Amino acid sequence: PRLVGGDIPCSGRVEVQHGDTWGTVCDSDFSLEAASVLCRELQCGTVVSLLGGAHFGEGSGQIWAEEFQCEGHESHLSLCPVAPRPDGTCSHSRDVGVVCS
Repeated sequence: PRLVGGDIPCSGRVEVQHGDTWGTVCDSDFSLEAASVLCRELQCGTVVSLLGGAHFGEGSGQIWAEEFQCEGHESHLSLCPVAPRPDGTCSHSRDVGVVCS
């Protein structure tokens, strides 16, 4: 994963790679536990905050169609169980962001 658009490396819009392309994550779909896994995986410590409403700017391109249903203690987002997001797609106006400690 990566965080993009922050003034420091450990804050920004969440983007996660699938194959050759990157996808953003809808703020209806991303829990504090998934954020905690992301912050750990990036060596940023722990989630302080989720930020909604394209706080760091909206992304472009794909938006993840599955939710990362993390328990919390996974070392990588890739080890979290996955599930479909609710009925429909989101706009990039809803891309989620994080501030890690």
